[PDB]
Amino acid sequence: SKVFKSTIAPEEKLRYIGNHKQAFDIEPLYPLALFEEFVATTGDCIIECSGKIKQDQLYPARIDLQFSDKHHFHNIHTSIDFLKRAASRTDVNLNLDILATFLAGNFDYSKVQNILAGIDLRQNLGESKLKLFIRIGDYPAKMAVAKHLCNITPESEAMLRSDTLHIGFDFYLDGRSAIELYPELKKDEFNHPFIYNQLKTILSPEALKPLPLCNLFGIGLSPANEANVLYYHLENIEDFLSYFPINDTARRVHDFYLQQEGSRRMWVALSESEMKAGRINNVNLYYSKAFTSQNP
Amino acid sequence: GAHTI
Ligand SMILES: CC(C)=CCC/C(C)=C/CSP(=O)(O)OP(=O)(O)O
Ligand SMILES: [Mg+2]
Repeated sequence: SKVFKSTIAPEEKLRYIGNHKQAFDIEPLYPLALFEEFVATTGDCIIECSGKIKQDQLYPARIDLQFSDKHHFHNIHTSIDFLKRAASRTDVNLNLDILATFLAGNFDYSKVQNILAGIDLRQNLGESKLKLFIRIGDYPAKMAVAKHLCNITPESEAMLRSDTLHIGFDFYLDGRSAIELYPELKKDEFNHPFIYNQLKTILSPEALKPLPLCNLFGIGLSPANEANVLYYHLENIEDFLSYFPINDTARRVHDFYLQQEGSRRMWVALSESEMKAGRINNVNLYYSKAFTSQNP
Repeated sequence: GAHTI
């Protein structure tokens, strides 16, 4: 029946998503079933589950799938097929023009470094969105196009790096869309001495306090954001609560993932204003598990 | 461990 073999069964990937749905009371929202049938068709991947917390409200129908192989053309085209199947519902409209602009011409797929596809679903259809992420490196023409779609000043444009850039696309089911750029610094960089004292001129000490816990730090820039979003990639999930005083709603998500098998790393995302507050009430939390075939 | 280079 099957042609390609893997030590990973599709059921293992769907169980990880199912544990998340059971833990956070997720009932079917469109197009979650279509997304799970797409997940089941992938090869090696990382699956990332997330919660967004706003005061006492939890939005937990957030899943990203990262392709772990190098078949970039294939993985972008299967992800887009998922977007177009979702859009076939007559009362769903997706505006793909921003992605079309980014991929126009003779796009150089050998410059792609990373791809993810994902969802963030809500009870109101029009507030739900689909997601595509593409990381590129050393690709001047398309880094220029991404910067132009993001609509940032020439000052800020100058501060983005040229070797690598993570780029996200959001498609709401009522036709709204946005791009986000995520410039970043690795541990070796944000401890380089020219770099850090420069960081101290744009960010508060509160924002800098968690850096010893992290191996990656970044900032999300998007026309859709009300303020820049800070991103921290912690090396150890068990260090999180000592440095991030989150509220009880966020604590339910974190306490669950402290006991799930998977990665020991974690992302947290929040505005700088939240880092200066006594208690964090508005925060996103991300946890993941890898699915890699063991047959050599 | 998603989204990294
Ligand atoms: C490469 C860097 C610095 C950050 C990317 C890490 C990451 C966890 C990204 C997705 S957060 P996002 O999809 O932007 O979440 P929402 O706006 O939908 O709240
Ligand atoms: Mg965003």
